[PDB]
Formats: sequence, C-alpha cells, structure tokens
Amino acid sequence: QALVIDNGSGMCKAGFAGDDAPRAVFPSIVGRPRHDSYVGDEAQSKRGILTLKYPIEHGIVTNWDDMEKIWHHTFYNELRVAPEEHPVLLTEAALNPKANREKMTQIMFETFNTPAMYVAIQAVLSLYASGRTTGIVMDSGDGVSHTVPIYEGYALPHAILRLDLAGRDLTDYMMKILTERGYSFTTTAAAAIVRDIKEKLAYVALDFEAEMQTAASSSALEKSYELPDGQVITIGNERFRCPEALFQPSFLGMESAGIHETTYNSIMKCDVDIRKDLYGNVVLSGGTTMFPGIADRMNKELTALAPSTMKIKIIAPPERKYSVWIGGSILASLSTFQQMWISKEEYDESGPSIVHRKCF
Amino acid sequence: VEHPEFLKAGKEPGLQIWRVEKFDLVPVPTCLYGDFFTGDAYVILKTVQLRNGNLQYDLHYWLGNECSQDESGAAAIFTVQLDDYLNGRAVQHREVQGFESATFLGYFKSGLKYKKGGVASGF
Ligand SMILES: Nc1ncnc2c1ncn2[C@@H]1O[C@H](COP(=O)(O)OP(=O)(O)OP(=O)(O)O)[C@@H](O)[C@H]1O
Ligand SMILES: [Ca+2]
Ligand SMILES: [Ca+2]
Ligand SMILES: [Ca+2]
Repeated sequence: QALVIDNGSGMCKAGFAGDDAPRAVFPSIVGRPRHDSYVGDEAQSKRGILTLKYPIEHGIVTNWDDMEKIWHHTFYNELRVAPEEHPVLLTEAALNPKANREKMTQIMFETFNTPAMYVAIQAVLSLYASGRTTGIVMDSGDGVSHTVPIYEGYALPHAILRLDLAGRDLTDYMMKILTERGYSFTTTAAAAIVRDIKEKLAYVALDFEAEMQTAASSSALEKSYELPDGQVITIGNERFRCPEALFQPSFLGMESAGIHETTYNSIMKCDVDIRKDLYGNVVLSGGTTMFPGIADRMNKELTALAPSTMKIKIIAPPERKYSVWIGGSILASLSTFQQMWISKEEYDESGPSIVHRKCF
Repeated sequence: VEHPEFLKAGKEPGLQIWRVEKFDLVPVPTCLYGDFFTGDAYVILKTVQLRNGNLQYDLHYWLGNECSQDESGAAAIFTVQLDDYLNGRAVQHREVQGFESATFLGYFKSGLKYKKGGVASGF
C-alpha cells in the first residue's frame, strides 16, 4: 500500500495510492511556542500563543526541521500509518535544488525508515492525470506559479518559467481592495475570511474592461457575503479584479508578465516542432486555477498571442485542485512502479545521491 | 521495467495491442484487435520495418470516451515507460475516440470499431 504525499506551500495533500482523491488536505504550517509543536488547523487555532511557520516557500523547502514535523503529522495524525510499512511517493518542483532532493530522500529513509520512496515532479503528475505525455502545465498554487512544458513524459527544464504570484498574493490583494471599498477586516480571522471570499465569489473576466463597465453601471455582478458575525457585505468588482492580477501583475506592483504571457514565453522557448502540441495541450493545475472563467480567458489570451491558425486547447479539469496528487496515486499504482522505487537496500548502498539517478 | 509485456514489445514488424486493466498492461487477444471498448484505454505499438530493414516504432495510447481517469493516466504513463524501454525510439501519439489520426485509423484494415463497456476502474 504505497502512500502519496504532495507538499505545497499552503497545503499538504496526502493519501493512499489507488484512491481517487487525497484522504488528507491540511495547511502546511508548523507552530512552535513563543515562550513541542503543532501542525495544520491545530497550529492555526492556537496561533495566538505560537510562532507559526511555513516550511515550504514558493514550492521549495526552506526548513527541514519543520518539514519533518509536517511529514510526521501526515503519517501519524492524518493517514494513521507506520511509514516503515509503506513505499512513499513524494512530489517536488521541476527545478527543485539538487541538495533538496537529497535531503528529502535522506529524511525519508533515515528519519522515517521508509522501505521505499520516489520523488516526482508535480507538473508531470498533473499532465499524467490528464492522460497526456506532452503538453504545457500552468500550475498555480498558494505560493508560486509555474509554466512547465513536457514532451513525451519529461519536462523541458530550460523552458520552465516561475512566477512568484499565487493564491496568498491574491488573498492579500482581495483584502486591500475590499478595504479600499470601505470594508474592514480586523479580527484574527481576516485572512481566512477574505480567502474564503476569493474562493467562493471571485472569477476571471473574459473582457476585463467590459466587466469594469458592467460593474460600474449596474448591480448585476454584485454578491452578498455573510461574515462570521452575521454581517452581510457586498462584493462587486473585487470579484473579478482580484484574479485579474494573474493576467495583470502590475495590480500588485510587480513588473512580471501575466500567466498567459509566461505560458506563451515557455512555449516559445521550446523546439518549434513541439509547439503545436504545447498550444493544443495547455493543462491548468492547482488551487489558484479554480477561478471560474480562467480557462476561457487563458484560451482567449493565448489565441491573441499565437498565430491565428494555431489550435489552442485549454484543459481545466474540475478536480485540478488535486491533479498532482491524483497523478501520484495513478503512478504509484502501476504494476510497473515496483521497479521505479528507490528501495532501502539501494539507499544504504548509494546514500541520498541515488535520487538523481532513479527519479526524473 | 521487468514487465513481461515489455519483453515482448517491438520485436518484429507488426501491431501489438494492450488494454489497461486495473493499473496493469494486458495484451488484447489478436482476434479482437480493432474492437475497442469506449469505456477503456489501450496502448498500441506499431512496429514497421523500413527499406533499410530498420525497425521504427509509433506508440499510440487510445482513450475511450468513458474510460476512467486511472485508465487514461495509466495508458499515458505506460506509453512513456515503453518508449523509455525502447530507448526513447517510439514516437508517442495520444488518440482520442472520435478523433483518431489517419495513421492510427490506417492500422485496422477492416476499419476499427467501437463498443460500449469495459473493465471497471482500478481506483
Ligand atoms: N475555488 C478556488 N478559487 C480560487 N482559488 C482557490 C480555490 N480553492 C483554493 N484556492 C487557492 O489555492 C491555493 C492552494 O492551492 P494548492 O494546494 O494548489 O497550493 P499549494 O500546492 O499549497 O501551493 P504551491 O503550489 O504554490 O506551493 C490557496 O491560495 C487557495 O486559496
Ligand atoms: Ca502545489
Ligand atoms: Ca474502463
Ligand atoms: Ca520517444
């Protein structure tokens, strides 16, 4: 019974290979006393008396002690397994530093005594979950966005682009513009409230200006939102302005190119002969791609960027919040996978550097 | 990959067809070649011998309109694995029911057929 763990900046997704969805989805947060530790929702609850930390920033592990706490909680508190008993599949960024891949491997075998493990690139897992071997993945989560072209099963590292604009940024931005509107989020639960408004009510405008006009001249786009205390506030143009910032990073004071352009830019970095299959297989992946309207808007923006005869297809599965996890489930389930694993035996033989030879 | 069906693949000119069945790669009986369960996903290997005598490989994964996610995912991954096993020499093609390429359609001399149903999901 292999396990599949997908570590993100904001959320850890975890489950059993062969299930169609993660069993456990919890915040990638470790809390330690201001004056012992806590993970996830519990850390968030006790946050008044804890220093809360995110071990993963922009998809990359920056704190191994706290990453260990995340995995310990994942095994013992969430999945309720003894990790010494299960092959474990973990996920990583496509350009995950070499030292980080080693440390993951080392921690797994030495700290948790996994009998087997494997590390897979998140984007590639999403492609596989969409039943493709070639395409471009636009993966947007809580802390980072990437455009990751993949040909015949493998990513093109030279062509990959990183955009440090994701969910947390969108949440902050929504807080700013609702404040500017006249609202005030002052309770401890401000970020969660505004994150929830984002996730429940935001959408991507097909035509941003035209939406701005519709919003300014009518009440038709307006939605009511009930706060924890029962106060009802109105969400107007903020609904589409917040995620507009994916297409217009200047809204956040970034000189960045938007997600559509980043995607185009990656495709253009690839050999001419594969671009047709990239344009025709643009897979959206991650929580921050869950905005209604996003795919249509991607399609429209890529259409305007590519020759007119290019076939553009955006693929946005409803379950793209967990695409990566689901690709791991599938991968780790194959009859062919028992030969892909790094075994304990192999690890004791070559140590952590085995990962560079076994996993890619 | 020690997968027994890998040992078999691309040995001589010809067409070889496997169906994904619960996270495994399972050969199709030769007398059912061309009759595809639209509820299933398949991996097809076409091995052609050129004028040289040289072996060429085109690897098609075919996705039924009603095949489950585990099935289309597995077909995609098996394809990559088989390509890797054949030293990356296979050209990979994604074949969607109702939109198969002419080359693929050409593999079945009496015309391919669809039939409803299939093997249950591995999930
Ligand atoms: N329905 C929704 N609409 C818009 N955004 C959403 C929705 N559901 C979740 N999100 C956002 O997605 C982010 C979490 O997504 P995900 O779990 O893919 O990120 P992660 O893997 O933790 O982050 P990263 O991939 O950047 O390391 C959060 O910012 C969350 O608010
Ligand atoms: Ca992620
Ligand atoms: Ca089936
Ligand atoms: Ca190949």
